[PDB]
Amino acid sequence: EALGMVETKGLTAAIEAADAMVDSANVMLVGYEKIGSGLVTVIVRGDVGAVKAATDAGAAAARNVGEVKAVHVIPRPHTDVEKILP
Amino acid sequence: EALGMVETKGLTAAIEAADAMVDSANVMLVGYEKIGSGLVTVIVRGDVGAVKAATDAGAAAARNVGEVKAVHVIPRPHTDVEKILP
Amino acid sequence: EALGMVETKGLTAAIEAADAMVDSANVMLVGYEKIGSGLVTVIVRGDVGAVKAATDAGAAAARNVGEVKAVHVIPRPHTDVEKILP
Amino acid sequence: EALGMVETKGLTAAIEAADAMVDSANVMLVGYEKIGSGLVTVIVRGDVGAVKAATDAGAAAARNVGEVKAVHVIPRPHTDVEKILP
Amino acid sequence: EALGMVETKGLTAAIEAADAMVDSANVMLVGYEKIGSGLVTVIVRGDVGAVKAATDAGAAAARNVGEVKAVHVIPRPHTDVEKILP
Amino acid sequence: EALGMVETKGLTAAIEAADAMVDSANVMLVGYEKIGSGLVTVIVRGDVGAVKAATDAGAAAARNVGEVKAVHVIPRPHTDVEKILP
Repeated sequence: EALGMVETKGLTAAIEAADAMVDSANVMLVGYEKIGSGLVTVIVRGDVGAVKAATDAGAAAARNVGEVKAVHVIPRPHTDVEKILP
Repeated sequence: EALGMVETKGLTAAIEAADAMVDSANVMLVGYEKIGSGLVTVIVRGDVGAVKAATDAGAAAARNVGEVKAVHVIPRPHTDVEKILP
Repeated sequence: EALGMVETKGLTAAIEAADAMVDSANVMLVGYEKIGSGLVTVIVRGDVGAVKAATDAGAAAARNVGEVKAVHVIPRPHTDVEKILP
Repeated sequence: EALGMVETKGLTAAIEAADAMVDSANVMLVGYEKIGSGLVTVIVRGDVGAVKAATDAGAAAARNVGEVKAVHVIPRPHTDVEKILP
Repeated sequence: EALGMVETKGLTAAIEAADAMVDSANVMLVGYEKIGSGLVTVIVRGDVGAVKAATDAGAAAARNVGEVKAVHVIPRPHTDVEKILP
Repeated sequence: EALGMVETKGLTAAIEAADAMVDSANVMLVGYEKIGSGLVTVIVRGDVGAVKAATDAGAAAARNVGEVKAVHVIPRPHTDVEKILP
């Protein structure tokens, strides 16, 4: 099941993008990851359609609050990637 | 209950925002987070009114001391958001 | 009791603040906190008069060494803020 | 065996690179390394042909998400270097 | 018990400063501290005259190799400052 | 014995420096250090000639992959300096 990622500079922008991503026809919040330098990545999992819609809504929400750095969907992620997710 | 956040660049400004918010209204200080690049977010919970007054006061007190980067209120935060809060 | 904070760019200016502050007066050096972007916050506790004199003395001294980003005293922080302080 | 590294600005680009790499060939995902200013290095091991396939796949995928900082393959790292690798 | 500090951006410049300061009557190398962001402070202890000379020589040598951010001596450090040294 | 360091901005350029260094001369790779802001130091030990050959070769290989921030040799490091090396 697909993975939506929204990365911001700023935690308030990340919390808002998360809030905005989980209403959703089945996407749950996995968590966020800090890599230092003010950069926060929020990660959701769900079916590709709601995930695509959810990550778009996250980026638009976060953009109101802060700086959005990356927006991305991985529709069919490999098993091995799991081991690098929060 | 509602969620409030004030994100500052600087820890001194954040501690002032925190102290100003809890004296301004019936909110509870949930905690603060650091994400690097000098970014510190303080987070409060309470009803939507008290969180709105608390953030405005916390922003205003922080601005007297340091840089405020974001002020935001989530009036009805989704259950999944509990996951990623201090 | 009272809270004093001198925030500097770089560790050398923070060591200088700390030394000036604990020399100053009857106050306890708690330590310092890193928040990224080279910022270091020095934290002391003591009676309000000493913490006032000490943060004055710390800021003055740090300024001779490098950049002082913030200086603040909170005479009587709220109990919930105490929970989040270093 | 060979060593493959793709280095990106940000975690969202690094996760894309990582997914693309393990998906594209018979390589083992080691993990990733944070080094500050937002830079993340993804590291993979496998035979030289697959590592060349995977680092190519990884870097082209990541360019669509964010900035790629380095792309490199070491067919046969020295023993002393094996010692210091993730 | 005087304290010499040289703060560099970059570890090579710091190692070079350390090696140039200790060649010196009695000044001993205390250690170095990283605060993130590329910033390293080298700290020496010894008598005031030899520490002033050591830190001037260390800053000169470090500037040959990298960027020097602060240079400072505290002639008579308070005993509580030891708490925040590496 | 002599001391060689190459400091890169980027982990990928540092691994390349380390590999090129030990394939260049009779050096031991002591290890690498991270200090934030993308800066990685690779350190080698050996007689002065080899350490000079190695750092030149490590620098030259890293530059084909990323930025080199510093290249330095200490031919006769003070014994005090061994305490701060990895």
